[PDB]
Amino acid sequence: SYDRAITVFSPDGHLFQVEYAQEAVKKGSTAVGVRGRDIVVLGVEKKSVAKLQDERTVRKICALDDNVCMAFAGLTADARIVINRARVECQSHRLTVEDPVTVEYITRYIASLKQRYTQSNGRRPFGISALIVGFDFDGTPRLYQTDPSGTYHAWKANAIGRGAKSVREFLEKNYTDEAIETDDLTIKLVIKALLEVVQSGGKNIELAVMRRDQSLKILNPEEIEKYVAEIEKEKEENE
Amino acid sequence: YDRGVNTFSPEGRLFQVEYAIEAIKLGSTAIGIQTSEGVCLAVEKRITSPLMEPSSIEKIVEIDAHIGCAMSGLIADAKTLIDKARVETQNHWFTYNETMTVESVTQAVSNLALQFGEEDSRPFGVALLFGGVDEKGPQLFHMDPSGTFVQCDARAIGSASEGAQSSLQEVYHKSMTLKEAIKSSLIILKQVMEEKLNATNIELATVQPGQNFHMFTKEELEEVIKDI
Amino acid sequence: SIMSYNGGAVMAMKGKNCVAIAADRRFGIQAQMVTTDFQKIFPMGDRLYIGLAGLATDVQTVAQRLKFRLNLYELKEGRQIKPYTLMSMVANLLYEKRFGPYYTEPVIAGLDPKTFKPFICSLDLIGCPMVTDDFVVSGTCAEQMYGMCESLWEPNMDPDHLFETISQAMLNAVDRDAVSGMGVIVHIIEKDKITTRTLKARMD
Amino acid sequence: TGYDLSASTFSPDGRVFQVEYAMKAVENSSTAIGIRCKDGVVFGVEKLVLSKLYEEGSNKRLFNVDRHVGMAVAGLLADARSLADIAREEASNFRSNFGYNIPLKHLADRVAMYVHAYTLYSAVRPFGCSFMLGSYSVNDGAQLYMIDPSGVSYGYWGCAIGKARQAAKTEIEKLQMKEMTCRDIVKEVAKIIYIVHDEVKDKAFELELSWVGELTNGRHEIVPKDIREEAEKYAKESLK
Amino acid sequence: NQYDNDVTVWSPQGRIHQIEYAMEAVKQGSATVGLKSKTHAVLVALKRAQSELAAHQKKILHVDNHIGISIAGLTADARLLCNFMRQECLDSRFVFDRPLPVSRLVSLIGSKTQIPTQRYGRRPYGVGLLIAGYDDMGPHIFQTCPSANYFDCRAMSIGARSQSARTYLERHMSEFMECNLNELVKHGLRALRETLPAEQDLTTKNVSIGIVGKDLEFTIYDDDDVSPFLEGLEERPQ
Amino acid sequence: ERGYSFSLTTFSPSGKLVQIEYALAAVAGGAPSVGIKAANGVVLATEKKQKSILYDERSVHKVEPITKHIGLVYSGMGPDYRVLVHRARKLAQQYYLVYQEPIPTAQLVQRVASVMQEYTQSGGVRPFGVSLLICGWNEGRPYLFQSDPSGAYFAWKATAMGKNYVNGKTFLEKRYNEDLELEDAIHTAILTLKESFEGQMTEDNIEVGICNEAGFRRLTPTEVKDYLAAIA
Amino acid sequence: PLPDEKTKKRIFQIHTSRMTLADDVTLDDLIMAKDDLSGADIKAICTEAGLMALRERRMKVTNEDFKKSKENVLYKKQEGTPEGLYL
Amino acid sequence: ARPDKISGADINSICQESGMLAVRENRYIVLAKDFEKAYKTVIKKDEQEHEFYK
Amino acid sequence: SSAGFDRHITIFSPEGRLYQVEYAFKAINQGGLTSVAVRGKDCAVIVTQKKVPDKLLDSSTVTHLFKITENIGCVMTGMTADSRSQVQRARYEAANWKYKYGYEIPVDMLCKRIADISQVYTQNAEMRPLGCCMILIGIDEEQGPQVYKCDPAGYYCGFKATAAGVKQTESTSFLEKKVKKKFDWTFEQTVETAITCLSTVLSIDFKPSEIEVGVVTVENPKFRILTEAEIDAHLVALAE
Amino acid sequence: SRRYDSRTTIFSPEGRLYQVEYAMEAIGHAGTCLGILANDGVLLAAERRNIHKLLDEVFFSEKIYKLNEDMACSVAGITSDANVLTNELRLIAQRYLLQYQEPIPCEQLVTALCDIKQAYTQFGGKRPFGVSLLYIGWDKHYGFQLYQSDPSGNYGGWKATCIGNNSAAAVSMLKQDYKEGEMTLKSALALAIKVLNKTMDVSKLSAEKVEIATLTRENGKTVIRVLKQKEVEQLIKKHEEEEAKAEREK
Repeated sequence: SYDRAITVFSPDGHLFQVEYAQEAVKKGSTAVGVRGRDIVVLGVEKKSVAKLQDERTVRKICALDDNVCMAFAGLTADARIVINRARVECQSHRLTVEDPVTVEYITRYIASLKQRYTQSNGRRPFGISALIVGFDFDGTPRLYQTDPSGTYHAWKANAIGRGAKSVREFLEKNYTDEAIETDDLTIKLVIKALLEVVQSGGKNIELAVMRRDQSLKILNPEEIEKYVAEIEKEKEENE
Repeated sequence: YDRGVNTFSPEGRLFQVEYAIEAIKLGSTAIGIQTSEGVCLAVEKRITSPLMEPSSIEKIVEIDAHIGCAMSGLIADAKTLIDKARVETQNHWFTYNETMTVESVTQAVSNLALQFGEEDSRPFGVALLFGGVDEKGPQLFHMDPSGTFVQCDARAIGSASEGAQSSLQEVYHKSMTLKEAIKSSLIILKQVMEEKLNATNIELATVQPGQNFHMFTKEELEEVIKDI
Repeated sequence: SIMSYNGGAVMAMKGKNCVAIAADRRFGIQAQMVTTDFQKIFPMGDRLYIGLAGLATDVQTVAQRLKFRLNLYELKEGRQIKPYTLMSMVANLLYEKRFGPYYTEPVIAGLDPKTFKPFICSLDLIGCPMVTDDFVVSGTCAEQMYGMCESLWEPNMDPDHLFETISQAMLNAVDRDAVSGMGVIVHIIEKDKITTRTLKARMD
Repeated sequence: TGYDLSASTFSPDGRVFQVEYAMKAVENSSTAIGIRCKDGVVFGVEKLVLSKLYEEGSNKRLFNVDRHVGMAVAGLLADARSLADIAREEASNFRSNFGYNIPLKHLADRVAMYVHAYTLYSAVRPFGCSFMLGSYSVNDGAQLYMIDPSGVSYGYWGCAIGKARQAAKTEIEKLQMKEMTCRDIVKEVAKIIYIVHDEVKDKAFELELSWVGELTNGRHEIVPKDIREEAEKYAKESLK
Repeated sequence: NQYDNDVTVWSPQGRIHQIEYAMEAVKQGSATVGLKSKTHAVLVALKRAQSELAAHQKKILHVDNHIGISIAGLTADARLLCNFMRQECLDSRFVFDRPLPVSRLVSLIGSKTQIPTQRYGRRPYGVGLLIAGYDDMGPHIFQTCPSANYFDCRAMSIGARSQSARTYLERHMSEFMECNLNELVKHGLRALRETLPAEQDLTTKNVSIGIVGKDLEFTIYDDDDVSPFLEGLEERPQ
Repeated sequence: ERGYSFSLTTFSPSGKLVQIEYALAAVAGGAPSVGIKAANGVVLATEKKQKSILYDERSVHKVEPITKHIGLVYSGMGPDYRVLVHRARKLAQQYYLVYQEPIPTAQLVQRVASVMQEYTQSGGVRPFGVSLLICGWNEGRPYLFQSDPSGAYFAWKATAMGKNYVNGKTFLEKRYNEDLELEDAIHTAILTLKESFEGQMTEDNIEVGICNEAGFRRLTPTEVKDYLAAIA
Repeated sequence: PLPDEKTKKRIFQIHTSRMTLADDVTLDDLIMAKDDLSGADIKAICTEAGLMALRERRMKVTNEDFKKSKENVLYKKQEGTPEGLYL
Repeated sequence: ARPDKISGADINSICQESGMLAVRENRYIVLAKDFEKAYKTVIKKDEQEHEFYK
Repeated sequence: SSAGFDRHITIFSPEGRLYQVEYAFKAINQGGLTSVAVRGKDCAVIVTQKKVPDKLLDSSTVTHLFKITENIGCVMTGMTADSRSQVQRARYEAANWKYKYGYEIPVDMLCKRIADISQVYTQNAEMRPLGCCMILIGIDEEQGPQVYKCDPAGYYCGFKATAAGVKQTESTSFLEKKVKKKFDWTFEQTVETAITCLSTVLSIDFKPSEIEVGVVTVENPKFRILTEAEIDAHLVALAE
Repeated sequence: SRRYDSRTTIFSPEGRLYQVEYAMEAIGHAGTCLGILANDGVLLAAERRNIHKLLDEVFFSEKIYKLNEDMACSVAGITSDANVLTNELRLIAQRYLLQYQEPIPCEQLVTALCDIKQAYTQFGGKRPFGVSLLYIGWDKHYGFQLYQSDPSGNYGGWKATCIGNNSAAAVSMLKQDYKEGEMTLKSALALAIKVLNKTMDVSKLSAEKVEIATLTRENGKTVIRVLKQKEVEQLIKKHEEEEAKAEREK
């Protein structure tokens, strides 16, 4: 069939396609996300929408089970197969052990798959990073990100995509334990963190939450404008 | 000039294995020490930012009950060898009803340290440290991408390897005890790390015939660092 | 018998310019009915049908495979299918499973879409085609319908005498068999309009 | 450039360079000759001893394919052993299937089509081996075939393969195939195997001789080099 | 150097370079010396270590009840031809219910290591075997090569600066035939003491000695049953 | 053989398939041919010049039937022609086994086009250098189709391929027309093959086949010599 | 990196600090209408803005003509809009 | 006909070479073998595995 | 022209060429052989020659006249290994014609088979295109004798009198000067032209131990290689 | 053996897939297709590439492929590669009709295709597909739909769309002529013939060069209406009347 090693070691020790193909992560949409103690909140930004056309087909926060949310960066085409394979994997886990899918298990699935997808013959490695957030069984919320290397890695909050150093540098000024003592402080915390992100005109900000027992709720552009209202009024109070 | 992925050098050896050895040098460090009482072990997690949770990172996974491990370099390459090496230990136990010795594990991995090619892709980029106690006592082992497996009494790896070995033969002798060696590792770690040594940076791992198990919990390490 | 698991029959009688296909729909397991609304006559394109009888699983499954390849064939070429082509299609589809056979006996009845030439044919389970000029029958009961249609069939038939001929033949034929019954549906189709009537049969 | 690397590419002057490189790879190996008489086939291979290297009887370039067929290989050696195993297996197939002993013609075809079959792809390289095939049967007579690395198989009365090739086949036209008995032809080989490859290049050497024909009754074997020792008894007396 | 690429490409001089580079991988291994008498066969190796604290990497590995091999060069391929070596031993031990003679074992090594020297994308094996055993006709000392050309010698040596071992052995090959074991072994590792620089030992912790005999099964000694052999040697000259 | 299986046909920096363009140049280096549909059947004309007087014209035929009502000629290279000739020969007969019916030419050019386009992408081959003209008389209206090395398929009234196809194209723009008879297509076909021929055209040079609606019939050098007598 | 809404507004307003066209220029609808492209062509569309108005010799704006003249550059960037999804 | 097939061309003055092989004669009225031999040397053609489509 | 790897494998040039086949058309010219086939009225003649550069090479092995079946003969040019490897495929496909279709294969169809396999060698990009040139004769029902030629480009091909190889560019020019006339073809006319057409080429007028003549004639339709004595009868029969 | 390899799969050292860009540049040639915002209807537009007077016009569809009872698609680019994709795609739709006795919804038909094109981009050393085709149709859940394909395999749903490079100006014209829910199919067809008038360079919009395929939901017909030239010509004269009327402002 197709016998050729695409991804080989460079003489200075690096793999190229792993440590080069993160540029496709660097040139995609941004996505952030924090975890509250009770309700998590993640959201994609820099949507660059045509603003006269359809929007449900460009939805890039999805679910595997209701227990688990998605978020990713990079080119979405390669991410689709990772999502569907992850879903087929997390259903047979329900066919086995009768608890719902723990998030650390499914992150080891995407990470292990993406590793052996780098390792094998004649296969271009994936160019996506992704986030996997879900309040598990026994009510405990946590999050992980992926890597084209395939190294799952548990953060407290996110910055992936364009300017991950900008937002990831910004959330150190977030991490005061007051944030988040309230869930509205968590959501307006995410959107106020996406103020330093791209244009933030209330159009390209798509956020979604999960209240630890509920299915994930794609919020309409109704309270995003109100959180921009209390955020801008709070900046009016800042002087 | 991308030539044969399996081609020898003018010196000469395998080009891609020699390139694979340099991939260990940018990975994080680790310290193993063989004791007459057991095997202590050390690593550094290398926290990248205060964003990250520090305790989800694994550099020590424990293969059987009685055989420890330490990985290095690219971790996602190491996880495959971990999960399959566990299967080889269990297959030993279910054909044989006895514990697989610490030696034969690394034959059972290093026999496929070299399987790359096109028919029949790249070699692995990890340098493992195996510990454990079989009937032959506490053994401390070390394998490379080349499969050249050897016993090492007190092995360092990674970026710190040169200064850690070089400083480490000075402070080692034949009759080391355990709690001497445990605080004898963190001196080297706080010399070789760039962040301040505290409760979130490193993790120890010990395995003994009579102190087991005795795995790896927090707040032991708080007492361990404060003895400096 | 193995055909007598569900019972059932299909009759198709060529008339002058119109063709009538009739069948029963009782559905049951060897002694015991389950429902009456079961369908053994399938539309295949326009102004064309196929009857099916025998074991009900091969009726539904062979119906779905034939509908599959038929939709692919009328989506390969813009024309409708000619009925000879349908007959050899069913013959190949039965003959692919030569050794483990489908237990059905299909009856293809329909007008040629080029003209108003009628056409009827019936096939064995191995897949032997057979073209006749008067009638074809397929089911557990057969000697009854050969007893009727060799004494009520005339060569040149207006749709009234065709409908009443196939009505008497189906009613008196099925009411002598035991395992079938519970209603008789009659598709009388002509050049103008497709007409479906359900007779007033015995319920026992 | 670029026309010599792969085997499956013609060169613009119209020949294949990997085959031509395979021809002169055998050119560096030592001289091994052969000749047939009216009722037998005599082989001879000169072998190289510098100081110590090997015990007497190591890596003998005389092989034994069938009961009545033998090799005399020269060139690279490992691929010659591979051809020995394959020709061995082919004689096993003919022997198992058709019931009688393999003629030398079919064996030359079925081996030479493999040696040709490795010159059509860039999967493999062309072989670097050339070998003799001697045989005798009473319904057949003595045949002597010659296979080159290119795949050409044909028939000699006598041949020579090695460095000293032309000088070691210059003198064979002095001998007469038709009349001579092979028992003479043994020392009639050993005289010029001792004469060719003069001792300034390599200091010492050692001789093998293998002899199949009517006197051995179909079986191919090495002559006992000690027995009759006819070689050096003539060869030290052949310098003047 | 564009024809130095693969194992397929012949040279314009007639020397396939991948084989030569694999011979270079043979020379980079440590020294080992195998030499036979008429009644015994002895092969002696010299270990090296990575550092002081790491134990010395062993060379001589047990294979059958009479077949033993040394090694130099790569290690993983030595485990590969080791496992093939065991498996072809106990195949015929399983079928014919007799042990294998050595002289038909090594043709399976040549026909085993042949095919990865011809087809595309297959490297040769960096290998340094010094095979020793009994058939019924006595001892044998063979050697291999990555070009798969096996030599029946009376004594050889392969590894780093092993030519000095040879130039020791040629002036004693007339006396390496009759003598029994206790001086045969030290006649062995004198060649090892010529493979070293003349300012460091010749220690006990590194040399390993393997012997195969008639009333003596193949045995590996390691520093401590070696310690009775290293006693009583001559001093290195000035 | 090895599983190399990589497509040597890739995209350009402009976005042009390079091997298909070069294969169309190899079509342009081929022999000229023309084929005209006219109102009862389709006449295919080809132009076959033997390179010497030593040659035999009785052996190799260019008009090659596929069914008893379907003809097929080319403009390109013969050794790549005969392979997909035989592929069409086997390929029509599965349609005659499954459906038990004479295969439509429209279905032929779909399937042969699928073979050829599917062959432009597979493992390590050049594309075919052949441009076909496929005729036939199915269901009452005679058809004439043209394929190409790009795997495409057109539905021409009266086209020409090979050498000087812009010359024969403009010649068949005006002189070819609304409707003719079967003999009247032969006149203008022999004329447009007489556009770019040598100084003489005999029964051995041209070779002309027709499709009646009652069935195919490849013509003989008797009538091929009688019609061109009568220069066109 | 390619400019953002903050850089493009600071690019054009500062470029026009010396000279504007008919004054009155507001940069809110300029960066909002065309999304997106570098601040290169934003001077070019403004180059032809006062250039087409120069047929009136100084100052005027035709609503049907201005959006029609803007269509030329709008389509120029809208011919190559996708990549991708460059991402 | 025959010399026209092998013409290069190699047009104008090879026809003069056809006359310069008449001075090669040795013959009063140029023989047929003189002409044919002149054009066949230059220039050569190598056929036919490809153009045979004609 | 050139662009890319078109000078190396069988992919298209920008001008429409493909260079590997037009290198194969002069892969024949290393052989050094003239071979002429002439179709008479009721017969057909192959003429060849051989080169015997050694006195130790045989006369019995180097004959290029290979017999395919008992009604089909052939002769080979080009290089030797490709020529012989073509022959077992010819014999094997003739035998499978005998097993599958039950009657003896016409000489027409075997060249279509060999031409299509040579096409598959040409079509796929990673296999060498077999630079030999195939020449057949044979007998058909009511069609007289036939001659066919198969070049290594993949076309079956066969004419009244054809010759390809080394010297044949002038030999075809002689056969044009000899065929188109009012002469008929008797048997010794075809044989006496088959020598003299080649003797005009080489200008040697040599011994009858050099040319090998295979012939077929519908009195006894079996392929037949002439004995040297009757070859001498033809060769002095032409000398007036 | 590997030095003849063309490396169609690997990332290129600047950031992007090198081959998919040159894939999209071929879609940028030779294609023009679009669809309109339409209730109780949906339309497709097609530009005749070969408008010569010597074709047969007997196919009865030149750029519209009818792949179910309810759906269709519009080939752009290398046509016979789409003649692979419509055989594959039609077989996918028909096997879903086998497995469920119910008509295939359009979304999973789109993803079921794009996993194959994506499957050639991910691995193989293989020439990718060079067709970016559209989708129309009806479904049970969402009424009417439009979709978009890429050689990368990333799909988007539109309400007015862009094929190919000449249609970016059509996207500017569609945003400048935007509405929300007006069909009234004479308004949508007047807008579509307007867009093909001002975008395509040949003046006056000749009646042969364009092609419109509509889809009206009828219970339970769901008619895929491919309209002939006799109802194209009076639509062209309607738009020319609207241009003559609208130009009177100046």
